[PDB]
Amino acid sequence: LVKQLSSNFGAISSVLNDILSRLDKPEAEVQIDRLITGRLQSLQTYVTQ
Amino acid sequence: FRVQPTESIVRFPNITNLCPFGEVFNATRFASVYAWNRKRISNCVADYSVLYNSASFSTFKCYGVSPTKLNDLCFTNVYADSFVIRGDEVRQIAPGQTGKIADYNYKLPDDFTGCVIAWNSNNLDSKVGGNYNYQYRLFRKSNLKPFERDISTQIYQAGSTPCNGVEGFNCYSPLQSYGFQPTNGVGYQPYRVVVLSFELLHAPATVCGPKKSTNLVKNKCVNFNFNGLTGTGVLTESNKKFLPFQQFGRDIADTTDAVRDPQTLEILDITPCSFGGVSVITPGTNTSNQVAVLYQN
Amino acid sequence: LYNSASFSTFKCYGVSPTKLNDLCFTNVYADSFVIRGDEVRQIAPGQTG
Amino acid sequence: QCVNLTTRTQLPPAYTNSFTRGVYYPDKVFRSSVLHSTQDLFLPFFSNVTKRFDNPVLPFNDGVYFASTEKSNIIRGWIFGTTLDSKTQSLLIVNNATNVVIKVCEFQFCNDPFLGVYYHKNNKSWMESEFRVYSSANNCTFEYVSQPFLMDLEGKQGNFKNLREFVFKNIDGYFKIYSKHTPINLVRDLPQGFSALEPLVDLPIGINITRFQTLLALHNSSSGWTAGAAAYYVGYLQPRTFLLKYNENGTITDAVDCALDPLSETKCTLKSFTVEKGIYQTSN
Ligand SMILES: *[C@@H]1O[C@H](CO)[C@@H](O)[C@H](O)[C@H]1NC(C)=O
Ligand SMILES: *[C@@H]1O[C@H](CO)[C@@H](O)[C@H](O)[C@H]1NC(C)=O
Ligand SMILES: *[C@@H]1O[C@H](CO)[C@@H](O)[C@H](O)[C@H]1NC(C)=O
Ligand SMILES: *[C@@H]1O[C@H](CO)[C@@H](O)[C@H](O)[C@H]1NC(C)=O
Repeated sequence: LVKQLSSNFGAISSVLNDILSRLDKPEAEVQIDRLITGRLQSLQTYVTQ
Repeated sequence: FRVQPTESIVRFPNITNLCPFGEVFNATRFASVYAWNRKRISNCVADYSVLYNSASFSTFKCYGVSPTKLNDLCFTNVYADSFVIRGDEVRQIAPGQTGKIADYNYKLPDDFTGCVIAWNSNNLDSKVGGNYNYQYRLFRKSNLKPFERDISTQIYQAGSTPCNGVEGFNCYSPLQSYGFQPTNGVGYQPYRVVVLSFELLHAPATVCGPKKSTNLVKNKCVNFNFNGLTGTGVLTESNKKFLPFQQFGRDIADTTDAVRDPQTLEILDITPCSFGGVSVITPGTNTSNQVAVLYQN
Repeated sequence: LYNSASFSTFKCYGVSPTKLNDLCFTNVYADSFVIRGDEVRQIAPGQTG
Repeated sequence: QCVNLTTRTQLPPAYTNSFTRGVYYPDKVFRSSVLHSTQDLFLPFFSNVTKRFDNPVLPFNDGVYFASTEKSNIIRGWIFGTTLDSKTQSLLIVNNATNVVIKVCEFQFCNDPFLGVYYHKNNKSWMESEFRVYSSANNCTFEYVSQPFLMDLEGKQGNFKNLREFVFKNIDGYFKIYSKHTPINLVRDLPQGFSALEPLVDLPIGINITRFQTLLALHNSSSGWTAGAAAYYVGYLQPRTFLLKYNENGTITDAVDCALDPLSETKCTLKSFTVEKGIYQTSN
């Protein structure tokens, strides 16, 4: 579950702060949504198991 | 429960120099796209907010980064690529764009990070005894690979009749034109573009933004910015041996967990501020309104 | 029709002759006519004169 | 100083297969007790090593160099990407007391054996002199770092007594170099042990390298162009993945391949240097 944080699920960067400090607001939002989606899946998978 | 930061610590190198953009932008005569000017930029401070705010530009387009806040980040391995092009830049020079330039003149990466800055130049000597030439609109084989440049193009054949020079062919591949055609046509082709390529990684920064630094702390939760790397936690002294070529650390999984300070070269460990779950221990509200609170771990 | 002893003059506009084998079309029109000897730049879209 | 000599001894290359060496780990520090996988092209633990005597390559600019000579016969500056034209540029090495600069430039020198290198009159045999470099600024650029000339390990302890390792990467517009000099006990070939190298330079130099040669020309004046019995070893890098073990100062103490032996593959998939009895599916 921890390692999955590094996956970078289609986003430009696995680090949330890196996205926020590099892209503009709406530009970051579309990248953040990808990290959120992947992390939601990772948590849901963990709990299910 | 989460401990909040008390101070914001911004740290950048001891450097006081300035970035030589003007030296590329308009200091001298411009090179053709094939013979594009590749200038390495390092050991300088670059304020890109000037170019953003400045006039006399047709396009200020960034990829991978915002057009703003470019002055808030440090970059390494910075290169400025200068070209002379037609105003038809859109759909010719771009990441993932199969333009004529992209395929056979100058190839830009699909994962390119940086800024493309372009402007027109209708107040030059191009119409007054100008020696402007070196336009290209012919192909050779396949793509040129990103950021590569040819130095030959002496012999070109692409088909049958292998005469090593026949008129019934795509002759004069290099130097296809020079047709500035002063005052006439839809664009005279005065357009100049500079592409700023940035790398953003663990490697030491070579170009800094126009930002001042502040002091350090040893035992309290703070916000921080180390060469563009941001986050929060407690900054403490490290007792581990980071070699001279090592700027960042890493835990068993991820997160730097330690950084090298850009001005003192000392190593600081980064410990996430204290936090934990908060739960309420209560009897029924139909019995009592007094509760106890547990802060977990 | 592209490269031989015959068809010594060959020009293309819009569609490259090196891509035609990979391109499909419909209702192709064949216009057969004779042009005066002074044919220099007499077939271009940028037609003057 | 163009020699164009044929007065040389031709010696066939020699080969060996035990080679558990060659490491250029990333700078980012992995604290301790870390078992971390890595990608990029490295040198296989049992690669077939070639001992060469000024034999032309074809390095792909991705390989590792070794030296086993005494300091008095230390190999001198080597050149990458040299062709028989002015089209390419390269120059990397200077000494700490020859008053010369690492000025990267085109090759317009003696072909093939551009010697130039000598040591000092104190040898009373080789004759003291220097390189004859004739670069042209016209249509030529110059980029270099003049600092890295302190690669000198002093002392006379051991029974060999010292060996040197250097690895050179292509690499994507940079010329990264890692190296280390170590003491060694009495050996007949590369030691059956493990070590790792540290980076010296990045060199953001965008030059396409397709060729490579090293140089040592300590020829005496006793007869013809005869030098000492020097030799060196080289190998090549390949795009294979590896498991690196850190222990415990942020340094590499061991490593395992994936392509050599199914057992090594198993170790990598299990993230372990120890494998228990059982059946493990490692791949398909
Ligand atoms: C910056 O440079 C000065 C010398 O001008 C040096 O004394 C100082 O230690 C360096 N670093 C910092 C944090 O000031
Ligand atoms: C609250 O406690 C009183 C005690 O007399 C009881 O009568 C009442 O039903 C309780 N109400 C609820 C909602 O539990
Ligand atoms: C290395 O490869 C060459 C290929 O010709 C072979 O002759 C030689 O025996 C090999 N050396 C070893 C030690 O396997
Ligand atoms: C780590 O370095 C120290 C010297 O700084 C040394 O004494 C210690 O033995 C090293 N640790 C290991 C495992 O070699």
